Amino acid sequence: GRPEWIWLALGTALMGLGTLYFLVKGMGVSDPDAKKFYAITTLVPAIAFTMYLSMLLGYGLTMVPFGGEQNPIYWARYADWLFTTPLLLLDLALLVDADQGTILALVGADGIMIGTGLVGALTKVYSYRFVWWAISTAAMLYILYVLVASTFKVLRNVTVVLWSAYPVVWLIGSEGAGIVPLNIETLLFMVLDVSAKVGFGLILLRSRA
Amino acid sequence: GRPEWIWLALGTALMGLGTLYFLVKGMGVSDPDAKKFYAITTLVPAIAFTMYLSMLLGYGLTMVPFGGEQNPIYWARYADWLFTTPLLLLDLALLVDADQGTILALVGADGIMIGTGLVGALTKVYSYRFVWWAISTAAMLYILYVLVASTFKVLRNVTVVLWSAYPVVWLIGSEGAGIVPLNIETLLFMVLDVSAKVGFGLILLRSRA
Amino acid sequence: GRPEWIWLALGTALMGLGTLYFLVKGMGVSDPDAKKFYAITTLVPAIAFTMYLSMLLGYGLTMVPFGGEQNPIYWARYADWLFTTPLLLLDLALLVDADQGTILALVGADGIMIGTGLVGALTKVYSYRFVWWAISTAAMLYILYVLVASTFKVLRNVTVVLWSAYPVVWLIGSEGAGIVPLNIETLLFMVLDVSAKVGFGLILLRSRA
Ligand SMILES: *C/C=C(C)/C=C/C=C(C)/C=C/C1=C(C)CCCC1(C)C
Ligand SMILES: *C/C=C(C)/C=C/C=C(C)/C=C/C1=C(C)CCCC1(C)C
Ligand SMILES: *C/C=C(C)/C=C/C=C(C)/C=C/C1=C(C)CCCC1(C)C
Repeated sequence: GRPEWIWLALGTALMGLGTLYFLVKGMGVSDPDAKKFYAITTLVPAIAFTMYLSMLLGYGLTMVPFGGEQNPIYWARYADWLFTTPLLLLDLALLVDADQGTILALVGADGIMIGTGLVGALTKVYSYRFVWWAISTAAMLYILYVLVASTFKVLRNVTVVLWSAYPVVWLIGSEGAGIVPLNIETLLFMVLDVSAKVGFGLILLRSRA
Repeated sequence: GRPEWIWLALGTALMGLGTLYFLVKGMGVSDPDAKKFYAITTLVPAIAFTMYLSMLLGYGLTMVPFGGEQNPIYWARYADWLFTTPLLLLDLALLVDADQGTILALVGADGIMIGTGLVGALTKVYSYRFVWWAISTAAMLYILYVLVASTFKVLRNVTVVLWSAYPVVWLIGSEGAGIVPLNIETLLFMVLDVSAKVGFGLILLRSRA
Repeated sequence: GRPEWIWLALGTALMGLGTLYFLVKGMGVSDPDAKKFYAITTLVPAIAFTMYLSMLLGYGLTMVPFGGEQNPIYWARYADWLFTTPLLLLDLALLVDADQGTILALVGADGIMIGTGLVGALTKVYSYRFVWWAISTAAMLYILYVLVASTFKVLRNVTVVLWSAYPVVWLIGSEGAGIVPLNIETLLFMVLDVSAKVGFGLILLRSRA
């Protein structure tokens, strides 16, 4: 029915497959710390899966009215990003043994970043959508700012490159500028999410970090 | 007005009475740890009380449309379950001195379980309600999976038997199959909640755990 | 358009200015603990800023119907209070090195307090609004109940006097009794918020606590 349904079904299946591979490999962990990284890495695609399923089936999509049109917004992404992004940041934070001040700041910065994105996504006044997009980007640069060693650096670097693509997709997407159709927007985000999560997941859990 | 109002008023009063008994008995605690268990055990019926009051009075109930009918759904239960279930799991987790990996996994598993229940409760497509019910049940079996010693075992066992009744109520309830009228569904859930919370509460706080 | 817009623009700017002053002064912190207090103190006006911006522009305001009228409610305040109040309580809690039982209880008490305020704010049955206001006040007295030493005492005392003004504003405001117009209500709350946050912020971060 919806042309981006295939990307949605394809994200759901891939988040589904990542959760499981990780649940199974996670059996044989006595290490308190590896338990921490295994819990986080698996939870991320797990919550991700559920939200991809929500979007795939009509739940997780609304028509936000702006520009003289009702616009299809997939709100369910922010409900996923709300929990997964702080946890990915928790893997990195934990990985390099960061302090409370930093992890909290990182996680707090994360909250407002995804928190302003939702508002930008839901704002009925076209112009303002971009004001909120801006506050979100600034929170991101703060996180990228604040952001064993070898595997951390490779992960810190994967994070940086992948996350920075999100605001651009939002900006050019059907969410911002409206030049990129929802299709490829759902496709691009599906590629970002399975990498930032499953790719990130593998790199990490497969490592000796 | 609503026939299950009595169960709602009866749940509110009982959650009300459990919160208080616990607040008062909680006075005389110097123990850092007993403080932890006292804070959790009291918070649970406390948040519970507020949500029973919300449902009792019209707030906390919506008409979800499916099956060619508008259906009365008590969304307020998921707003309560969202916070109380992870805390009950926190009593057990803390009780047996579980690791970060486990408690997080438990709490993360909990979130999606109640998180998928809400979506199942709110899904307008009858068929899908059960797809989400299924993902929720699987998260539960994961928790029951992962799930001093004497009092833990009695508590672990109370949890297991009580929580497993919830999906069945949802499934046969006015939320799922629609064979059990809302009345007895509100009644059964009122009995599950006052046990999983007040009963659990007593067993625990009354113990030497 | 809205007469309280100036208070909203004036709160946004002031929360904006507090966040920044704190972000900049927060550069030169090697102390794990000062990092904790710097992360919290800055996050508070930061989340505050975003919610003042939300209210300033139409997002963050709804017409709740009661009394035979549709009433302008600024729901966005509860979305801010939800996160900032537990963090202000975290500064104090951390400041005096409180236990897990206490901080959790404090934070849990906080949640229901702001959590009942939102419901009171959203209740369509005029009479009930006050029932929920009451449960919220009781949670507050519980927090004020539970509530280096010199700077803690000055902060504990600032908290107490400022927070106690909130329920009265709500009660006499356009949210409760409806005797105080939204204008001065937005003005009074703007003064409470910039003090409880920026004032509190300065007192604390400027100190040797
Ligand atoms: C698994 C998903 C991840 C890591 C998602 C990350 C999303 C972002 C970093 C989004 C950022 C945005 C902005 C900076 C501006 C507003 C729009 C957003 C939410 C797309
Ligand atoms: C105090 C309340 C407690 C402990 C409530 C527990 C509720 C559950 C374990 C619910 C489980 C459900 C499913 C497994 C499937 C979807 C429907 C639910 C939410 C009833
Ligand atoms: C930065 C904001 C702060 C510290 C806000 C605090 C707000 C309160 C303490 C509000 C309390 C309320 C009641 C006790 C009853 C219901 C209405 C409220 C939410 C205004």
